[PDB]
Amino acid sequence: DFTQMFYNQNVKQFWLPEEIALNGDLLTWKYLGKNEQDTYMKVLAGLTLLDTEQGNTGMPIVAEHVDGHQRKAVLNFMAMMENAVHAKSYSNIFMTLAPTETINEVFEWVKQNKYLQKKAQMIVGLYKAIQKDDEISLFKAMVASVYLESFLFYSGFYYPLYFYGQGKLMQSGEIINLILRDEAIHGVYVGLLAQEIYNKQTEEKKAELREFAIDLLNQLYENELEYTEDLYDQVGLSHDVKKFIRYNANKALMNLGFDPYFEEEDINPIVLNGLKATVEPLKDDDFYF
Amino acid sequence: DFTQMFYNQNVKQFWLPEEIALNGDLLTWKYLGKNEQDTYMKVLAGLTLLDTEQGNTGMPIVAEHVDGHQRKAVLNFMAMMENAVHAKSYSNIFMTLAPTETINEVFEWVKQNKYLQKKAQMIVGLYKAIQKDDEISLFKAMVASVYLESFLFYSGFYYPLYFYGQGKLMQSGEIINLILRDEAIHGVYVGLLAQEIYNKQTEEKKAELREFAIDLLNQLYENELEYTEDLYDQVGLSHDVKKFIRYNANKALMNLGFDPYFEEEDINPIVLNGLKATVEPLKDDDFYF
Amino acid sequence: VPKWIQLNNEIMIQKDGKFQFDKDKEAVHSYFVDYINQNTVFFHNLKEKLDYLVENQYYEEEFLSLYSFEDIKEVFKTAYAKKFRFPSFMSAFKFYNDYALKTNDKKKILERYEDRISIVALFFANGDTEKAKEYVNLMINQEYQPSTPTFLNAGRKRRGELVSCFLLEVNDSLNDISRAIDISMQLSKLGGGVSLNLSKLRAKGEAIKDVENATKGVVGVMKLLDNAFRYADQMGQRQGSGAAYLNIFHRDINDFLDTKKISADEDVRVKTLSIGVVIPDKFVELAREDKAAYVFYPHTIYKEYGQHMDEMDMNEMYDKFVDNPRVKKEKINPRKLLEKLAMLRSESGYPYIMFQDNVNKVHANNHISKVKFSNLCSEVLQASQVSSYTDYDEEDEIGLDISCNLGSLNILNVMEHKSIEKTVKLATDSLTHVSETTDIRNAPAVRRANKAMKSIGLGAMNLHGYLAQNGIAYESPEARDFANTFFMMVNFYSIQRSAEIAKEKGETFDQYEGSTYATGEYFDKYVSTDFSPKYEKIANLFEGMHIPTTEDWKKLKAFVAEHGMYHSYRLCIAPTGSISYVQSSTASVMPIMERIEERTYGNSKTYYPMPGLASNNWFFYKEAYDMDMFKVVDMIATIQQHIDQGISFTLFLKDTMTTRDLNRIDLYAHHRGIKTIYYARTK
Amino acid sequence: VPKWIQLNNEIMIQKDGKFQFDKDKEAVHSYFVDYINQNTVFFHNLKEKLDYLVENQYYEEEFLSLYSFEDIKEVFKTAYAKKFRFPSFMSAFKFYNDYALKTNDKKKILERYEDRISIVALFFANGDTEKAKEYVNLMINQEYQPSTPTFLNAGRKRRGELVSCFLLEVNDSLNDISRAIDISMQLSKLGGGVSLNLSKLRAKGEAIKDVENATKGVVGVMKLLDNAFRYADQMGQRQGSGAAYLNIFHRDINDFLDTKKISADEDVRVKTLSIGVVIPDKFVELAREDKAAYVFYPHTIYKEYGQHMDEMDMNEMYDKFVDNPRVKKEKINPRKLLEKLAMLRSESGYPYIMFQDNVNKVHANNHISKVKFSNLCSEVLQASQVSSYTDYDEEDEIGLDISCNLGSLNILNVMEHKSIEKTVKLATDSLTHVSETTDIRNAPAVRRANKAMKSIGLGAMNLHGYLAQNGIAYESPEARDFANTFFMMVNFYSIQRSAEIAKEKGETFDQYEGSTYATGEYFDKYVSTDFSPKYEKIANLFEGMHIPTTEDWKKLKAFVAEHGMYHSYRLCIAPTGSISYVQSSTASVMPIMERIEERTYGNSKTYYPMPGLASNNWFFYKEAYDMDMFKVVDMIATIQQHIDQGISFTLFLKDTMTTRDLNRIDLYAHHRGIKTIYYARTK
Ligand SMILES: Nc1ncnc2c1ncn2[C@@H]1O[C@H](COP(=O)(O)OP(=O)(O)OP(=O)(O)O)[C@@H](O)[C@H]1O
Ligand SMILES: Nc1ncnc2c1ncn2[C@@H]1O[C@H](COP(=O)(O)OP(=O)(O)OP(=O)(O)O)[C@@H](O)[C@H]1O
Ligand SMILES: Cc1cn([C@H]2C[C@H](O)[C@@H](COP(=O)(O)OP(=O)(O)OP(=O)(O)O)O2)c(=O)[nH]c1=O
Ligand SMILES: [Mg+2]
Ligand SMILES: [Mg+2]
Ligand SMILES: [Mn+2]
Ligand SMILES: [Mn+2]
Ligand SMILES: [Mn+2]
Ligand SMILES: [Mn+2]
Repeated sequence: DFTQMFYNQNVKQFWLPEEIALNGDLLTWKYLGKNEQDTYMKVLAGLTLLDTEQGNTGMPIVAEHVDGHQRKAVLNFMAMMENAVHAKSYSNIFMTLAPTETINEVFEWVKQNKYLQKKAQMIVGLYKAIQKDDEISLFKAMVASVYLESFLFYSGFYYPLYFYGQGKLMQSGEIINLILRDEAIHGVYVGLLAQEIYNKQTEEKKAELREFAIDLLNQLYENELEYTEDLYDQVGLSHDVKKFIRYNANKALMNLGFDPYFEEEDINPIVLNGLKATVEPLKDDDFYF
Repeated sequence: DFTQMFYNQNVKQFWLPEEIALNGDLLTWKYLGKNEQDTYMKVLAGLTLLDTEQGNTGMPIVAEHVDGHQRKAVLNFMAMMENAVHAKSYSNIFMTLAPTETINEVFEWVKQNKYLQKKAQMIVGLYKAIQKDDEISLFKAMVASVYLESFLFYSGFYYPLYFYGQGKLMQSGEIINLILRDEAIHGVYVGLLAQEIYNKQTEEKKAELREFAIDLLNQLYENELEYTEDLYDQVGLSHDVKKFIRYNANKALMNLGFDPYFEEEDINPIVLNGLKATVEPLKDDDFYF
Repeated sequence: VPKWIQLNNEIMIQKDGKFQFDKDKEAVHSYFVDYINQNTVFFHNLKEKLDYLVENQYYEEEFLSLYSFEDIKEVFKTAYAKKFRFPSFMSAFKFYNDYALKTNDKKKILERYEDRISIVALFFANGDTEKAKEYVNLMINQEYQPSTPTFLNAGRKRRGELVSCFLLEVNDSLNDISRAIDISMQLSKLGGGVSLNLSKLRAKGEAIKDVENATKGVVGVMKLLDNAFRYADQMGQRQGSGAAYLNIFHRDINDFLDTKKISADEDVRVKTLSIGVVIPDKFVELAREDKAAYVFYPHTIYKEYGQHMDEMDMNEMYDKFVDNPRVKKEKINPRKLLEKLAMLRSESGYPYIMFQDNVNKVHANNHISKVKFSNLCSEVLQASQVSSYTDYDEEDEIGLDISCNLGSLNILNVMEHKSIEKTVKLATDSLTHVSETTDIRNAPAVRRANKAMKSIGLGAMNLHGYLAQNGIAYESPEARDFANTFFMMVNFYSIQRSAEIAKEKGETFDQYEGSTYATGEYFDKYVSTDFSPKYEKIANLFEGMHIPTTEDWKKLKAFVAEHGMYHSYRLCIAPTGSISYVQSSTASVMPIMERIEERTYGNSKTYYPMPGLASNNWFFYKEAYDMDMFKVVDMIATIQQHIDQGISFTLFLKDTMTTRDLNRIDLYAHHRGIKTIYYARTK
Repeated sequence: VPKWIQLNNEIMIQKDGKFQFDKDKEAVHSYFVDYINQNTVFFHNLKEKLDYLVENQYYEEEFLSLYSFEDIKEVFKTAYAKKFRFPSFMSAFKFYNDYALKTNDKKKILERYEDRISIVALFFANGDTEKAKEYVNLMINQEYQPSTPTFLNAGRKRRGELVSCFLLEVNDSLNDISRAIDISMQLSKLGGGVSLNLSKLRAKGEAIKDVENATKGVVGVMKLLDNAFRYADQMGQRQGSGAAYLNIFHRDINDFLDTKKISADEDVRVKTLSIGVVIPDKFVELAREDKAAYVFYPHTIYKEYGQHMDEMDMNEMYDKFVDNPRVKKEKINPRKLLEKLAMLRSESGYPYIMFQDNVNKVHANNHISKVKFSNLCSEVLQASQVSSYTDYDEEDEIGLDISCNLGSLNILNVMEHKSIEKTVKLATDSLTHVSETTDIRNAPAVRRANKAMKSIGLGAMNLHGYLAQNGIAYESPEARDFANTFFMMVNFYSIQRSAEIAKEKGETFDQYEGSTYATGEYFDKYVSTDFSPKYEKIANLFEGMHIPTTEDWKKLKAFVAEHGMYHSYRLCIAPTGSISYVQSSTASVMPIMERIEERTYGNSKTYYPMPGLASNNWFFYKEAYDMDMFKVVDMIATIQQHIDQGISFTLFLKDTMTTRDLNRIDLYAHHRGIKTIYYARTK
């Protein structure tokens, strides 16, 4: 009911890194404090590392196990965007803002970081556990994928959106907004594929899959809180970032056809500023009674 | 030495069939004989099948086994083109020119056609035989992919080109030329990757790999002859198409770094004719004059 | 989760294969012994409570000053002597969440059900202690329910207006359009739903002073009204709701309908303004004969004849419009337009359908004006005269803009108490008081029509509840017989009360002398046809009550001829959406949508069974979607023959049926005399 | 392709490395030999022409009846005796496509240039044949050009109003908002551009009748106004144009600005509503010192102080607002807000910038009111008093809504005729006549302010054309010297004519006694500083004309003290969009955007070189984008020191410069005394 519509929306959102000139960001970058520059670098590396997993494994593995030519094509298109567009875009932002040696060090740090690794390996673990012709294991991986696309990225997206909403780092913020817009549709699409599997299950199996999804969400959420404090306490933003994580967790759940887990909260306004019945002809004698 | 330039070439060649309006072919299509329309539909259906498997299976599987994020990005992009652009374009052509029943019948015809099933069996079999960290199985699949890109498509491409060259079906022909332009660069790129693996081998191993490549080519060739006769005898063109596929077989061999295998022949000259603003912060000195 | 929430959810947990309906009662107890009694604010006596509510700007002191405190204490004691108990959790929840008065910070409950009823009764009585006690007994017995505006806002300082619906006539001028936008914003600020007749506005491509193809049509005015209703949204609490009505013979009728198509562009789509279509009998005749019809440009007709297209009878002037070369018209297929209406109603439930000839063949005030459109709920059908809002520094010609006060009889409680007459008369008095104390200072036509017409709307609720709790199928002929008798009694006693008020005040409504009430024509079918029950079961249901006969109707006709009628319009059956919960009643005279409804509040879910639902009456509580819409049309026509205004008739459709079935239902409704059709809700 | 179009496109074809400018002249001949004369309706005599135009409702009878036919014939003969010839094809094309009177079928030409000029002169003179001949000589010499409304509509029965700039004050009420929407619709119907001040409106999240978080802010009002302007679009001829002005200290200022962002949603963005921001000196001081600023809730300030936030001086009120706990405010970064303004102007050219203190430190009528906002073109700067539009059947308190009268001097034609005094006085008389003959019956405050203030706007154009044809660079100090002298003489003769009219009629403008004209303060800089040219070239340019000295200014000051001044405002420099083509002049006092402009009409291309452009003056006709914006600001400030109202000042930016450069230009404009900044056009 939905693949051709998503095909259309995906291909019409096509874009390339070269379209946004990045050099003018140096005019606001130079005015940020060390903690702001440090947080930005670390967040950016976090997003880059997670998105690489999605391009190399997450999207291609789902495309491999999903049946249907049109679904495989949409999934291929999404994998292409991860590897050919998003990955080059993140690299471009880095090369503009930091010298080569600084980039290498930030990636070394984030590669060793406990909270980034915990979530990266949890997601990758579920992708590696998919078994041929087993729709339960595929569903679990789809849940992991939706959580990455619609939830885990957002502790990171917060900061570029925060600057973007203030008039700072506008070129890289525009790029991030385009990336985020792609991840949103990726999350919704994979969510619909997961619901299709979920709806084929018994009531007991459904309850079991719901417990899986909520348990996974809880593990990731508790690690996100730690990840958040680790990066954002030094710039005083953690309270507001936490509200943004929960709001996006609820969107991820709704993508999977589940109820929201967290109470509704308002979001930081700066970040917000950054963000047929069958026709049957009348046959006459229908006017007479 | 080459991936970056292929990356740039592939992304700059990006297109969608919807860019080409097809209603202009309606009259030249209406005017073709029943035999001509039948061959044309079947030819494009055979192409659709090849691109379906190249997009679903061939390109993604090669991407999985080839090392390097940039090489993977090129291969992922090529995969997307196969199933999200090329395979779909044929349906755009079918939906314009043919009624639903004729479309349904031709897709049923691909399923039961023995030559088309044999060529798919052979090519996809080699893709699925790739073993992780086994460069020889990978080479064999890359040879198969080059033969699909640079040889097997051409029994199909002949007919749209033959019409384009006579000023007939020129909108459909424009789509086909764009597809052909893509496959030419896909065949070269995969050919270069295959040569990388071949060049690592002993002379004895190389001799075996040439045997594999030539045996496979001959087996595919013999099947393609029967396929060509089956499609083209009713339009009187089988001998001409055979010359064309031999011509392109030599190009496939050359893409693999091998000498031409068939003698040169004159190809139908008709077919040859068928070929935001930057933002700076305000300084305290900008408020004084 | 709260204890009462768990007890209410325990209903669906079946025990021995049966629903645990009694658990619902337990929930209410919990809801009172854990939330309401703890969150209520208690005072030492009633004096301190009244003083606190008066000085803290919760209550108006004027209506309370008409009684000595002893009388107010007696009224409150009468309210509390009944020991009223909410039989379902949802009734109490809905009252204490939507209608009970809370503090400024909404942390505590200041008004109980008895307190609210006492305040409303004291406001109604206007200084009469005995009348206040009568109103208290009427409302605590739940025989009569004032509308949501009246029940919620009576006697409150921070109140809005007590009138629920307003109907505006928009003349074909920029001044009139701007005044209509202003009045719509003012009335939405007051909280009322506003309906606007756009049939007088000239269509798209008409001339504004000799420059042709200049008008934006009714779609531009629709966009303006939609933005006005979006802006005036009850201070952001309830979304601003507006209705636009267009005659089906207007040239813009397609574009009008295109405002509700799900594929409409943003420059055409209108989303907060409901749409209604007024269909004369001429359109149905043209569609029946499959003859191509003509939609007309209103301004050309006004230029040629001096009157608006909707100001005269299309059944007699359509051929003159078509044969007149000076009248501009466009060819349409009436059957295709009907199919478009059915498709639109299937997709979105719009437009409202108003059968103009069905309304005006029994309309008692055609001399004042014909009914050209309905309200936002498509049940108010009254005469309206368009206003001529002129330029600044020029006097405006103020017309009549419809406005009536709503109030519903609880059929189950009224018939259980055998008090049709007393309840009808007291409800008529309360609605008359609400009309008299209504004064709107920014809608001049509404104010003038309220002062002159004195129109009220006395509805009814719990028809299906009463029928199912008495073992009568809603589609059965016995149910239609009961509706006929009950609503004939309601009409008889409403006319009697209106005539008695006219006698006691010495005044009738404006232009009553030309009405069918004055000439005696209105009583024709009542002085020749007997509406006593034809079934023994219904007659037993009406035992202990004097069913009016033809002789009583003749006496009432003579009484009206001698004294007149105070109210131009008396009976209109509103949907009664949320106040039906508090009364433990089914919504309006419509059949129930579902036996048990699952509603999500906060993060919790609650189940409301239909009032009186049990094992023995499970199948008598047949869901509306499972019912034959033709028999529901028969019921609504049977009720409508005794209702002077319309009835909010919602169609309940299944997904399997086609637009042809919807068109057949609409045409059967038109054939049976249905005045208006409210909604096409698809399951 | 028509012959004249080929002759016009032959300009770009270079012969001997030079543009064939003279070919344009040939094109004009063709445009008259092939098209204009063929499609021009000719009559046997002027009597027959006038009878046909009056009878067929083309002209008005009233203004022609004031003259005998001999006087009208003499005026027409005076117009035709000049033998005026359009020097460029685009001049004649623009006149005969936009201003020449055509038949109802729009295929024949009823009015030539001389006919239109004679009719406008006869309308201006109001019965004086000699005055009509003076006006004819003024307009046929092309020294003075009435604005597009006046020039197009004067003497025509089928016409809009002669005023098209309207400024409305909107009070903080639903009645006032609805009245503002109505007045905007009525004035757009008349063909005028409407500017509304939204600073008095309370921000989003304010209280309505003591209920919190209820107000939608100024953005909902902007949505309503945008819908009103889309609806009222000159009977479907031009797109309805409106402007909204908000003070930068209003809390909605961000959301206001967010209405112009491309990323804004459909419920946020307004497309046909221009926006302007009023920036007091306090905001610039806060941004300069990098101190965090506060945006205030207007209703809290009104409740605390009894006056609106925009009605008091923010320079002395800002600290009291910040220190007042009962005034609600939000923290903002003024430098971030300035960067947002620059970014928005780069993206879309919005908002207009009004430097409140720059306007009000030289405002002569601060006693009446301080200038709180500007017009749609950001050049009208007048005192306005808000109106209190109450409920129905209640008397409104009518204030002052600005509506000034436009008319432009052609600096080249005026100075080559050595007739600054005569042209200025005759233009002032014509503007006074048009202001007196304007009567708007749907805008009460506009009509009251037109009757009381008698404000007119006398502009100038062809400044860059005159400077380039005289070998003077627009950025040169000699150009600024010429502008200083010329506009000081314009101000002198405008004040002299206003005082003479006041003496003749015996009346001044309302509240003149409190103005700086009455106290003599206005003339201070004129009685102490000599504005004679400091360069010999400019003095030789002014040869043959008496340049007012300090003694002449003292005499004028004494004359104004004795007799008063008839006009509250006299001079405002409008953009002069299409009339600059007909007059063969550069637009306003702005520098030219292109030396030769390429336009597409129908499916044909046309080429308009700037007037007088040749090989010798090609370098002096420097394009605006290539110019230093600081020197353009200097010239505009030099002119503004002699203009009582503002100047439509468009910034011309290259795509290379960033928002820092735009902010620097804005801050230098604020420093140099620029009152308004119109547009940021990026090349
Ligand atoms: N269903 C209900 N509807 C309305 N009020 C209720 C309801 N249940 C409890 N209450 C309120 O909570 C109080 C709790 O008392 P409850 O009904 O348990 O009996 P009680 O203490 O014996 O006294 P009584 O029934 O005479 O009021 C009631 O007095 C009443 O005020
Ligand atoms: N450049 C122009 N601007 C305006 N009108 C023009 C122009 N060129 C020609 N016309 C119109 O065409 C007529 C013919 O002018 P032409 O150049 O042929 O010679 P003429 O001596 O001016 O003619 P006439 O006897 O009409 O006065 C003019 O009188 C005028 O009405
Ligand atoms: C002014 C205006 C009117 N209209 C339409 C809507 C009104 O119903 C209709 C009447 O406008 P009117 O206000 O009546 O215009 P008018 O009185 O000057 O013209 P006439 O003498 O012909 O009545 O014109 C528009 O559609 N757009 C507009 O901008
Ligand atoms: Mg009119
Ligand atoms: Mg107010
Ligand atoms: Mn990505
Ligand atoms: Mn993604
Ligand atoms: Mn391909
Ligand atoms: Mn390929």
